[PDB]
Amino acid sequence: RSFEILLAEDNAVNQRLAVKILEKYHHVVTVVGNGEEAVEAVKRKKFDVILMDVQMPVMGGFEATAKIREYEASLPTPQRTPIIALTAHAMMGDREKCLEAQMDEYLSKPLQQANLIQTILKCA
Ligand SMILES: [Mg+2]
Repeated sequence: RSFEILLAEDNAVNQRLAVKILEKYHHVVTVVGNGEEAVEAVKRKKFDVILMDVQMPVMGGFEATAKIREYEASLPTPQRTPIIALTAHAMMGDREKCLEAQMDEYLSKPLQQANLIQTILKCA
């Protein structure tokens, strides 16, 4: 049921929307505002699923994902946390690109509740 979610999203407005949805379904959300902070969070705590904005200041979702996969591999007991890409843009082989970038699923913004919750359940 209840999941620990890392949300990386640079836009404050979008952070609040996503948190409202996720908390409505009893999830526990850690919110960060860039890719560097997401990498730092993954080193400190195990999450059930990561929601990762593609375009972010300081460090984007593709770069952060690469670092996360490398770190989680380097562990004595390796782990792999699923990552869902969040993108405003959509529909032209984006999902494959995301999957090539080592992400698991994609969601277009603005986030749709049904899709968000079902994709988390698919992943976690
Ligand atoms: Mg962004």
